[PDB]
Amino acid sequence: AISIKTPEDIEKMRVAGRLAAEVLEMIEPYVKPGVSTGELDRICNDYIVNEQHAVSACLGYHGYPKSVCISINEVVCHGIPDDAKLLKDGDIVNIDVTVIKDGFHGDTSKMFIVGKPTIMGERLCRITQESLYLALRMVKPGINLREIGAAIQKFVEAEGFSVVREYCGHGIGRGFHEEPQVLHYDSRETNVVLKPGMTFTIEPMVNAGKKEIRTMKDGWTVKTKDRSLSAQYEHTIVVTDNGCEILTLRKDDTIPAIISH
Ligand SMILES: C[C@H](NC(=O)Cc1cc(F)cc(F)c1)C(=O)N[C@H]1CC=C[C@H](c2ccccc2)N(C)C1=O
Ligand SMILES: [Mn+2]
Repeated sequence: AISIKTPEDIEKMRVAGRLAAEVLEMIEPYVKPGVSTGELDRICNDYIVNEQHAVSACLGYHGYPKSVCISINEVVCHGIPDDAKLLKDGDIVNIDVTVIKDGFHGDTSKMFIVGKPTIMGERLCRITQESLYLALRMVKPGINLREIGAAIQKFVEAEGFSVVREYCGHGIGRGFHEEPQVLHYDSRETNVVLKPGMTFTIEPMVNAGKKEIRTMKDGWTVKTKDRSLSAQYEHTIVVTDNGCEILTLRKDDTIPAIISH
């Protein structure tokens, strides 16, 4: 039940994906000690609406109250911007951005470290990005999606870290979240053979301590159960005849947009 995208659809996703990447490029010099997450969010929302002529897919999405997700330290995902929440030296911060343009979605996220890195922070974020690039390099027609989760998990566990189970990447298009579910670990539950024209995200969430998570009073916010740090990165891709094209590359990404086999 995955439907593929036409060349006209894929080009609309290049546009939306580039816009999402550019938000993350735009926000970087604002991410420093003492800025609030609430300020960061309004800066991004203004940019999307009034500079990019587009709209945040997050804003109002099934109740989600802000325009981007901002998760710090032990928060794994869905962290909600708050004018009371000030960044501090050593914090690790994810910002996930999803833009809709001309009816198509582009979703991406990265980590930013505030001030001077802690040793554990620097290593966690690096391992997490490397786990994603390892997965991107596997994508091509005829492989099973299950291989990708298995590879991510093996790599991450060899570094003495854990892979979050309950949240995952996803198909993406005219909708924010479509088939398939993209697990970051090995599971019987995955059985999907990639074909050209499929679009989806990969977005591993890696914990420093154990894998288990808990859900907060606000509903949305997910933290680590052992209160260790957690990190994530994401890109949106399209499967090509011989590999993949990454649709959300930033200038600070260290991999080409096309991967060929
Ligand atoms: C971590 C990722 N993050 C995002 O997609 C970014 C995001 C930003 C935002 F502002 C509002 C959002 F709901 C989601 C994710 O939520 N993935 C989803 C994929 C599909 C379905 C569900 C699901 C669960 C709870 C809420 C929504 C979907 N599961 C289990 C997931 O793991
Ligand atoms: Mn996503």
